[PDB]
Amino acid sequence: EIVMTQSPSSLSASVGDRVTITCRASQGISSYLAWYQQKPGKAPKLLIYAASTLQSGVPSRFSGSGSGTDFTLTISSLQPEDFATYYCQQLDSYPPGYTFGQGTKVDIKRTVAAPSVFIFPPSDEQLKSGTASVVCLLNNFYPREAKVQWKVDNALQSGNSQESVTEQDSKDSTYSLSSTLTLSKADYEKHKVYACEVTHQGLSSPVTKSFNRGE
Amino acid sequence: TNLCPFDEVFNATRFASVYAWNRKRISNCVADYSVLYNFAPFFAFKCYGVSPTKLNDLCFTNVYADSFVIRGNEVSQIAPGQTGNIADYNYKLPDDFTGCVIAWNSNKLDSKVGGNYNYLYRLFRKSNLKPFERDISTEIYQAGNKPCNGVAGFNCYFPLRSYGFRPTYGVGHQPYRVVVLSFELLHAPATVCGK
Amino acid sequence: QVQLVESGGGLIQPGGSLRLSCAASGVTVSSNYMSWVRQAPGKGLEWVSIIYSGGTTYYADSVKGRFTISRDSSMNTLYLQMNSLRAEDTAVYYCARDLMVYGIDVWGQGTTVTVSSASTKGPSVFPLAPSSKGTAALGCLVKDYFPEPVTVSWNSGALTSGVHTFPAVLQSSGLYSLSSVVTVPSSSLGTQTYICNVNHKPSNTKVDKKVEPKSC
Repeated sequence: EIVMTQSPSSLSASVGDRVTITCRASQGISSYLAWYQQKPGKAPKLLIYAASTLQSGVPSRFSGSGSGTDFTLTISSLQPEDFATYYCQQLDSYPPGYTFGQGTKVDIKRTVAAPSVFIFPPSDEQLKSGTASVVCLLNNFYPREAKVQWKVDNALQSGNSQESVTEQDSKDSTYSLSSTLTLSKADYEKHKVYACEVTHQGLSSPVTKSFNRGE
Repeated sequence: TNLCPFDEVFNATRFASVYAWNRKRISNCVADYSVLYNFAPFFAFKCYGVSPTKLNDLCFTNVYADSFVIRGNEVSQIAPGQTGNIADYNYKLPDDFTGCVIAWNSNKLDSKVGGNYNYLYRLFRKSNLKPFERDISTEIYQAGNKPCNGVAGFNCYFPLRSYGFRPTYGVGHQPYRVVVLSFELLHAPATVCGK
Repeated sequence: QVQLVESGGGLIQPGGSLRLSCAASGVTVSSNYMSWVRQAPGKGLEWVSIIYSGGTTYYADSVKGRFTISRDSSMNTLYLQMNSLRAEDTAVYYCARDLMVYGIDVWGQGTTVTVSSASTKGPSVFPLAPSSKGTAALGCLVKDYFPEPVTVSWNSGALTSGVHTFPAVLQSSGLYSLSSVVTVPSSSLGTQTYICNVNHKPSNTKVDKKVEPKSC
């Protein structure tokens, strides 16, 4: 199988910037490559075929280049309707598959914004059911990259938490993240200090919000 | 004592495109299969329905020499019971194919810096090719419901496409010269014997 | 009118069967390379199957022996018969017209397939109470429901500024979990009532949960 390595996973750009996305094939595929654009909830849109040929109807600011293993998609002057996710495809018969790249999300670049961190203990109503869900909120931050570390009596917890991120807000270009730490009621009553540690570019040092069970 | 013209087929300076593959009818001659057995870059020498060591002891009615050029990733299709763009739309071998297929890497001959766009292949066709069928038609393929009337555009595409062989390509995308030898023994007396 | 219209998707248990349809107009299915492409939630595009205009078919390794692509020329329709479905087959399925070297130009709107062993369940709504310690955050925990989706409003739609309703996560139990938060001035926690309105049509469940500051 051919492995299409696409980088970067995400990039931030302002309107008018020159954007460059790179696609690397595991083996030579000559010019058998295409570029696609996709927006949330929509079908993909063909931009470039045969590595460097512009599909009919696509604005001229888009251009593909490269042959063999290294390929690049280029948006010479980014426009507001170009903030999407882009994929490269090995549109070649052998070896079957027709693999796509991992994709590159192009979000709106703005000033760095640190998140507002809130921790929520499980409700008394839910503890009556037998499960404890602790939620950590990261409100209105930028960029998207953020690391959340749960600590239970200073013990770093991994494997029992899930995260969810909102799409880039249409008004302030910020993100918001939720992290849910799930325990059994018996395990939740075995510990006292519950905290989530948030590290972010807008924070000079990791911010920690905590509560004590039953206070 | 005429000798079968095998040199004209293998040592030909220019090969044909796969969609318009050339065929040399060979008959009434003495065949020497010892020149082929162990060559230098012979990447493929698969025989079907007949053994190579027994060809010198067999007489055939007519021996057909089909020659063309494809890429390395497409040589696997030149075989009985295969599917793909080459097998279905360019050169098809029957399921009961009796003969041998020979292929070798010709990157040093058929690849030019800038791309050898002389070799072509068929991309679109309404149906699959019958065994040993040669379709040289260049009519605008109709991919939609609106008639094309010979106007290249949307849902109306030219059925042929170039290979663009560059010497820096990968092995699978480099040109390979294929020679398919069909051994026919029908309602006929045999004249292509071995020696 | 050049378009591809998918149908046939829906919810189905693992091991079951499902048939997708792709009604074409403008593009003749029996004359093109027709492909099925799927996209799992949050993941990239995955090619599934293709059928040549001459009848040659091809399948991805993950779907061989289980999926079978077909077409009906008289209907101008592409089909994808999915047998022995698995959880990882949960994706939006696109049918598309492949032009090989010219790319994939025509895509359908996509039909959603969800493969899970879960029984339909309404959600439990738990309050995310504001802490006792200028702006405070409160919310609702919409936990354990199936299938998608749920809709959440605040104060019957009167409160919209500062609301973040996160996309749902699939838990190991097979049930979805979701949280919707809102940030308000701290001076309002004692004077303004905050109720989240949770609507889950598949279970005929509408729940209004009053979120109050916790009383020690």
